[PDB]
Amino acid sequence: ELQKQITKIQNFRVYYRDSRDPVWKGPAKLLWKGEGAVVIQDNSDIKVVPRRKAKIIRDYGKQM
Amino acid sequence: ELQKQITKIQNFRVYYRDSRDPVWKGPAKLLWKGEGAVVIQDNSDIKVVPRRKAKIIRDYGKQM
Amino acid sequence: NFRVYYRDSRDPVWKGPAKLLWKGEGAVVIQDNSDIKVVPRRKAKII
Amino acid sequence: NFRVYYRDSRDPVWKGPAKLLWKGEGAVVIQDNSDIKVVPRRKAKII
Amino acid sequence: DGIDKAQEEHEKYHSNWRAMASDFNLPPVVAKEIVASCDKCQLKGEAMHGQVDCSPGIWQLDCTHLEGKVILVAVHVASGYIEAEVIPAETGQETAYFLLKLAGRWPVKTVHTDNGSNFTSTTVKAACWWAGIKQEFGIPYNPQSQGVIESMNKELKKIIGQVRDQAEHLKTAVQMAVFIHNFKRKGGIGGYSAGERIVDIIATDIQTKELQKQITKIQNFRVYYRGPAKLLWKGEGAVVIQDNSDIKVVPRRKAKII
Amino acid sequence: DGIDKAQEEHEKYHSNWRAMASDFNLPPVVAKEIVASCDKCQLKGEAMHGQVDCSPGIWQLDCTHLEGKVILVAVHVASGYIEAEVIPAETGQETAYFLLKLAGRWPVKTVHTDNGSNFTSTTVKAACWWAGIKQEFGIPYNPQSQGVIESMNKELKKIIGQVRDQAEHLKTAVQMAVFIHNFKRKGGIGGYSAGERIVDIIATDIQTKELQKQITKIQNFRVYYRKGPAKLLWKGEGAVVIQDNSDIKVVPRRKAKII
Amino acid sequence: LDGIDKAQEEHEKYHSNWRAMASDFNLPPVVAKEIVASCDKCQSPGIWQLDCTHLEGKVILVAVHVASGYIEAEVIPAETGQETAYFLLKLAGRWPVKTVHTDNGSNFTSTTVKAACWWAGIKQEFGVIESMNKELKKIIGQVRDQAEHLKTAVQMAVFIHNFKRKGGIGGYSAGERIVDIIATDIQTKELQKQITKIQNFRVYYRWKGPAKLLWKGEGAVVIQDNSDIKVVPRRKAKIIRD
Amino acid sequence: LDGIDKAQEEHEKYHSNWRAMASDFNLPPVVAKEIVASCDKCQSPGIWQLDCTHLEGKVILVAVHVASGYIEAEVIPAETGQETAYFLLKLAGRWPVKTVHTDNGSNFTSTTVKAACWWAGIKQEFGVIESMNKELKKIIGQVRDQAEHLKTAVQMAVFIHNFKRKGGIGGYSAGERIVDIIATDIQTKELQKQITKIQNFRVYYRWKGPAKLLWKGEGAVVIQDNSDIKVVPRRKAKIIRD
DNA sequence: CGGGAAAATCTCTAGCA
DNA sequence: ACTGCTAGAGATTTTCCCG
DNA sequence: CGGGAAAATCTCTAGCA
DNA sequence: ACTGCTAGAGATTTTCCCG
Ligand SMILES: C[C@@H]1CCO[C@H]2Cn3cc(C(=O)NCc4ccc(F)cc4F)c(=O)c(O)c3C(=O)N12
Ligand SMILES: C[C@@H]1CCO[C@H]2Cn3cc(C(=O)NCc4ccc(F)cc4F)c(=O)c(O)c3C(=O)N12
Ligand SMILES: [Mg+2]
Ligand SMILES: [Mg+2]
Ligand SMILES: [Mg+2]
Ligand SMILES: [Mg+2]
Ligand SMILES: [Zn+2]
Ligand SMILES: [Zn+2]
Repeated sequence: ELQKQITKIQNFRVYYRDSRDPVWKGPAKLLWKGEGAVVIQDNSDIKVVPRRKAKIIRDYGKQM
Repeated sequence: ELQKQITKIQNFRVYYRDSRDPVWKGPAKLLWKGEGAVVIQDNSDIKVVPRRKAKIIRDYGKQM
Repeated sequence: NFRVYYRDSRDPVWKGPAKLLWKGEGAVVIQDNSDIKVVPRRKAKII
Repeated sequence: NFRVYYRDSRDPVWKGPAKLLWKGEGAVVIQDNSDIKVVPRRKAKII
Repeated sequence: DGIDKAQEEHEKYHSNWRAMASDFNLPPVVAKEIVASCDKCQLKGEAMHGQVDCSPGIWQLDCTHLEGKVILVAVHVASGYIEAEVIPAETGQETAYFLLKLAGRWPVKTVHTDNGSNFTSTTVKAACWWAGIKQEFGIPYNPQSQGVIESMNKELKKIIGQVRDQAEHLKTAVQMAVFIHNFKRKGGIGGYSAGERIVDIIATDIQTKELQKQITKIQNFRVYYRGPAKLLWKGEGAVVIQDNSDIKVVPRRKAKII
Repeated sequence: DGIDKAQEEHEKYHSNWRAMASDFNLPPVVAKEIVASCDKCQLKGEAMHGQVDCSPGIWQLDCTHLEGKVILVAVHVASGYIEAEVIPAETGQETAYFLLKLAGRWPVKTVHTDNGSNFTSTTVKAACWWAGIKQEFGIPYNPQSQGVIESMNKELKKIIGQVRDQAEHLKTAVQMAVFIHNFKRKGGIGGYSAGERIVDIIATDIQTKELQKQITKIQNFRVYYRKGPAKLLWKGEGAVVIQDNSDIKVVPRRKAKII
Repeated sequence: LDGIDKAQEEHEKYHSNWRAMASDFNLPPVVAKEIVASCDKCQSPGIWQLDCTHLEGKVILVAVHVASGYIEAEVIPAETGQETAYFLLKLAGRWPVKTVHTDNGSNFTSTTVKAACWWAGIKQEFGVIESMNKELKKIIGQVRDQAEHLKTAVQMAVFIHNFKRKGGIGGYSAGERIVDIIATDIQTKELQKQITKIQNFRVYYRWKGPAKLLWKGEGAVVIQDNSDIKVVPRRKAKIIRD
Repeated sequence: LDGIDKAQEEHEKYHSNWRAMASDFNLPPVVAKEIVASCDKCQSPGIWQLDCTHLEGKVILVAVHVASGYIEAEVIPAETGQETAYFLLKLAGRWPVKTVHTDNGSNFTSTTVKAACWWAGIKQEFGVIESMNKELKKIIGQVRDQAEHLKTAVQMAVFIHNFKRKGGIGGYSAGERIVDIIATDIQTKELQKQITKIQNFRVYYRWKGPAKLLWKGEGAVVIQDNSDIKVVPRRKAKIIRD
């Protein structure tokens, strides 16, 4: 039930940024998408990124 | 003879740069001044800097 | 409070001081002469 | 030789190809249609 | 002792704290305190750059002018996908029509534009209202707020120069440039072209929303850390807790689930 | 195989190497080879910044315009020391006069100015010739070549705005601003003000010149590296500096014999 | 890896497509694709249809995405080749159009439209269309009262149809369906590109003759050898360009 | 360090100034300065003199740096307070002027020049001037045929006098002399600043009462106690503010 | 385990009214 | 209460393919 | 040996026609 | 064959002064 859906939602790549850093960071794996805050894990670093600073994709060049 | 003159020529601070680095580097101690090339020692690294990329000063604030 | 000195728009001369109503990331809302303005933080200094 | 494509001055459209007569640090001296010009390396691409 | 002399020096020369301290042997804190009291010495703002919004549903609109013709351009911030069209006159009606065409083809939730007259026209306001779009305006004469669309105004323009000899009219060249940019230039975050990137962005948004909805529907846990809060994710010893519109990451310690 | 199809694709669309490679499965080397053959695709230049000359004898001159009045400014690149003056009409004669005043007060060995008409005036050429100055001109419409002086303009202008209310004439306020910049603003490489920095630069130049002259007169050594009788310049601390055929090279004590 | 024999058994008993097998069995897409292709027994998204509907004496060029019912309508002054060519250019720029279906009208056959299709890389060929067009007409009639002109009404109708008319298996509007279809097409294209990139490699396992290399992972390599799909440790497999 | 006793011996036998002792004995400048100050028995660059010389009915305002003979001359249209004030402002901006010696002319005493001196931080006051001015006049006459005006000839003469007339102990032109003098003044000012900022600290050694602190190094600290200079390790030295 | 050359990443700049 | 960014050009660093 | 707060260094940006 | 730079504003890191 929840297992495969969780795996799929965590299969999405996320690119994020911080208030001062102007360059988009690597593709952190998605963990949760909120209304305005998305929780991600960038190499075992569980962070909360504002939705406006997050690009969530499902990169197919990597999925294939 | 040569001892004091060498000692007091090596007392001049030099600020330098390289072809791509746009920031002036720390005060490398002067070692020799040429027509267009000045030889310096920036923490035991003996380098040759073009004269046009070199600012040789006697830092009186540091000298006192 | 705070003192904010700002350049509003296409106006090289700076203005102020003004009160700081609200501070954000990249822009600040100030009150200069009871006039509420929005200024990018690149065009403001807060003391 | 080399191919150099350059923007000479206040001229947004780029020109070339031209021959590279001399290359320096920050500027390059080129020959476009036998006309010798000097262009900063920010306004030139060499292939 | 030296404070009075330094004040009388600054009142005339407007010296920086460094010079005041060096000359009058003042502490740097006091020198900066004196300098910060001079209204004519505040001529620089904090050096930084904000970050424009990159939500999926945000489009940035702007007019550019090429060969005496107005080209209205919109860009998908989250993906760089651009639509463009030549409009005969920079008026409100044409902008509203362009925006309504855009809204009916892509899911536009909000538009961030400069303070141009056409973008402020009441016709455009009504068009946004009907289509359920939110209008956003950058700070006046602050083009950096539109840094995305403005950037495209260059990139698009650049492409127009490459393919302007393949078309008689400027509208045809503009459409060719839009096509090349959307489906013939690759790069960006995903190594995609702009069209592929926008397709991926929107599909990912819909998929993630639906999966999250189903997971919330089936999964439900109440957590006490350190009140009864909602659980969002747990793994590798960490747990995500939602409590009064607060998302917090807390370890298993001081985190219990009932 | 796909090279021809990608070539037609590019001829029509001017795609970047990335798109060509990702579409026609080309290797990036071939994609960039194709994209490098399209004269309409070379729309960008090298991303870098040169470095202006910072020799002690280099001065950078430029006209600025404030309150409808021409202010001619010169800056010592090596130290940031400025000399500015209001001139009525931006003409060759006034520029030559300003430059000749500058030369007679400081050791000006070269002037690097933009291609303005006044700086190119034959009167200025003659003034430079007589005073033994060498004229240098930046690339036309390349203000970055004059960055230093250009920067100073803004700085100078800024200071004027601070003090323009303490003087009625603009020449007065310009002099007030020059004074404040030269002897009331501290920073730079040595924590000095501009005037102190230029004093230090020039004094150090003279001192080092004389010391080197004396050492060369007294010290002389011929060095063999690996191969001729190069002239020693500095030795010790594991390295030796030798001049050979206008080549200053640093070689370790090993494979470096002195006689 | 792992569930490959299970994949073969499930495919034989159910003849499922590679997408479903890979998603369910966590396999890489390429191996699922080669598995499904092996079974002879077990063996479109970028095509639009254009039609000019005349309303109030004004031409409305309507392009329909067959796979989803996505509608793109533009009011055009005259039935000239230039206007249709411009519409096709806009459509190709905004969406990935590969083939267009037309009623062989005089304008659609014009040399201008021919050149526009040739440049944009589109191919012209001469039941969903009628339903979609009549639905668009119904919505236009519904919303005409709110529009001062006809182009505004057409755009409002297109917006309502694309993003406010939710229907289908999942109750998804036309926009959701089209984005899903184009995303699936992109996934297919990426898989095919990867297959083409990898297919030109040979692998000697354990030495055994050349074999078809399919997937390369972290410490395992999945290859095809005479209809046999085998996972070999990275060592015992030597990779070659041929 | 360790040469302080040698410093005292040399100073008493020869009565040298702190510069020479510090340079020869490698001592820090501050310790040498306090040594020379201690000797009661052993116990100016920023002053210019202005004069208006008239030639061809045109005023040439000449400022002379007494310490080196450096000349700065400007042709002024009229002997008005405004022109003299502007000349003084230019001089103060370009060079570090502290005091000006004048002949108490009508213009030199104008309220305008008074304000210019007040703002620029210069104090007015009323054997080398004559020689330097005569030399300037001789050079002007020498190079008056190369200029078609008088200001140009004045500038040419100033250049020749400042940088082409080499004379003195070391055969140094006026420019070298003035730059050396201002550099020495800067060294003195930095020394005085360090002394002022360090004199407010007290040192307890071995505990022995407060003593004057001279220098803090890397592992040693030089202090003054009852006219006796002592070098102490930092470990047995405690520094105190008041 | 050590290299080679290509690939990936990084740094930097024009220009958008 | 809002907010610089995009794409290309060399440099530099990994890193897979050869020992 | 461990911290605290100030000092020193670093990064970044406007503006120079 | 010539060449972006300067000075200020926060941020961050040492580092001397207290245990
Ligand atoms: C009358 C409207 C409404 C009020 O504002 C003006 C002025 N303006 C100015 C620029 C402009 O300065 N672009 C150059 C640029 C400079 C810096 C940067 F970061 C980005 C940039 F694009 C525009 O592009 C632009 O569209 C407008 C405009 O439309 N308006
Ligand atoms: C007619 C003369 C001779 C031919 O060139 C023109 C044009 N020009 C242009 C600028 C200028 O664009 N300054 C802004 C700026 C921009 C970028 C940068 F890096 C530095 C900068 F100063 C000048 O300052 C300037 O003096 C001149 C000038 O004098 N001329
Ligand atoms: Mg605009
Ligand atoms: Mg714009
Ligand atoms: Mg100029
Ligand atoms: Mg200029
Ligand atoms: Zn002030
Ligand atoms: Zn091309």
